Order: sequence, then C-alpha cells, then structure tokens
Amino acid sequence: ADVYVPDEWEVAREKITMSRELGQGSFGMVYEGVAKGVVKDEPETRVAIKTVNEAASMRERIEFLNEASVMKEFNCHHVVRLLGVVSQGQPTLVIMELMTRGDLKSYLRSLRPEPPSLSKMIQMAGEIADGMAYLNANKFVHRDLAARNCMVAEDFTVKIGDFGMTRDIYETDYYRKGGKGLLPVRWMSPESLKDGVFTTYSDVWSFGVVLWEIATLAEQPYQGLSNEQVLRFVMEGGLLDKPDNCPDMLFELMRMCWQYNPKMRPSFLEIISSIKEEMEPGFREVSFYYSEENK
Ligand SMILES: Cc1cc(-n2ccnc2)cc2nc(-c3c(NCc4ccccn4)cc[nH]c3=O)[nH]c12
Repeated sequence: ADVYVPDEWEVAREKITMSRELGQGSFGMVYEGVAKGVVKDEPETRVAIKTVNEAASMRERIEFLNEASVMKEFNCHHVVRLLGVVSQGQPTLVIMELMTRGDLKSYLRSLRPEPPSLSKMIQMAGEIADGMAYLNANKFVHRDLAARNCMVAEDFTVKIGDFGMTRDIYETDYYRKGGKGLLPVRWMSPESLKDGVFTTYSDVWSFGVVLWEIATLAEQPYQGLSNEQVLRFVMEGGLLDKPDNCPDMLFELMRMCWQYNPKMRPSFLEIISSIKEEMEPGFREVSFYYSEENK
C-alpha cells in the first residue's frame, strides 16, 4: 500500500467507480465517479476522484495524501469536503465532494464576452466569506485564498478549496521569493510580503483580491506590474484600481479588506453581517454564520 497512516478516512477501492475525466489536477488527472457508503443516508454518492501520476515515488504519493488530510478537520457547507482516501496499494486516490464547474478562476473567465449581476456577486462573496469565517473560527489560516483556490458546484454554489492545489495549473500566479519558495504575491497582504507571516487578517486581504477577480472576471491583479514591482507597490500602500463598471459597494468592501493596518480590516464575520440580507433564503440553514457553532 501507499502506506501513510490509514485512519478512519480510508475507503476500500472496490467501493469506488471512475466514470470519466474531469481534468488535470496538480498531482495527476481528476475523474468524476461514484463511491459507495461515503455519506450517511446515501448508498452511493457522485464524487470527484483525484489521482497521482503513475510516475511518482512513495514520498510524492504520501505528500499527495498528507496535503489532502488537512481537510479531514473541516465540516462546512462552504468548504469542499474530503470524503475518503485510498492509500492501500496503487493507484493512490483521494475522494472528494464533486464540484462540476471546476475552479472559480476558470469559471469566471468562461463568462467573458469574447457576467454575474451584483446580487450574484454578493452571493459568491457571502459563500466564500462563510467558508473562510468557518476556517478562521477553527484557527485555520488559509494562506492562499484566491479564485483559483475556490470551486464551483453544479448549482453554482462557491466553496473554499485547498491551499495551493491549483498552483501547478496557474503557475504565473506564483513567484519565487521569501526563502525562495513559490508565493501568490499578487494576492498577499503588505505585512505578509514583508515578513512572510500569514494571519486571518491577511486572509481577509486576499478575500478583497477575490472580490476584485470576480468584478473583473479574473483578470491578473496588478496587470502591467512585474512580480518585483508588485512587491514594492503593495508594501508601500499601493492598491488595485476599481474595476470598470464595478458596483460602488463592492469596491467599498475591497477597500475595507485592503486597509494597510491589518487590525483595521473587517473580519469575515463582519463582512457577512454586512451582506447577510442579500444572501439567498437557504443561507440561514446551511451557513456557518447562522449555525449554533457560530457563537
Ligand atoms: C479538474 C476539474 C475540472 C473540472 N472541469 C472541467 C470542465 N469543467 C469543469 C471540474 C473539476 N472538479 C474537480 C474537483 C477537484 N479537483 C481539484 C482541482 C484541481 C485542478 C483544478 C481544479 N480543481 C477537487 C474536488 N472536487 C472536484 O469536483 N476538479 C475538476
């Protein structure tokens, strides 16, 4: 077996059926399929099946497994769910909640004329903020919040995905610096760019950039600035320009998230409270915000 430390998340491979490809993932191809007994009331569930290249060592396979194991601790409607792991023998698999529409950056670019209404943009923002508020409440700091790291469900619901996970696909969204490691510099707070430290406040900064991506259909932030120019611009108080035809209140939220002083930024909870009224009816029943765990 691709033996790491198996735990209660292991699922027999005979319970998984792979139907067709979804697309290339960082460690290998991702397929859609069905898994038996991964959800309480469901005999079988439609799922996403992540695989690792046939060419891959024990270390790399264990890496793939360890990377996925962070989500074992999450249980939130607005965070993509991990459903199982096949670590015993080849091929190594990770079973996840199926999100048919792929990553949010790709979804956004697919809407290009060659877009979401303000109410639809608020809905995405609220869903993303709810997933983040849930993570921050549980002491988790994402460190790589960006549209590329959010996923879109069949019914269009947006959910938080893995830190990185979509790093080998959008390589230009990363830059090698700070201990010469790949960092998503165009999404990073000025304080993180300076000392390499990430907090819930810096996750909120990144959230502002996500709003900006949504408002521009995922253009590259700071287009026209090199990676090195970005570091200097942002560290010295520079901000992204209000997108063309961007609703005022959306840009207002961005500016709040982009306060130079991290303590001046709103919390994900505060963001949600400000748009709560605009969220579709069912938000009350599925959100972390309105849950008994939020308090
Ligand atoms: C890769 C991909 C492609 C998809 N697609 C093709 C055309 N339209 C959509 C859907 C999809 N859902 C997943 C899932 C995952 N792949 C992680 C990942 C890697 C690279 C890019 C994006 N996401 C994970 C969990 N659930 C998914 O449904 N991955 C995909």
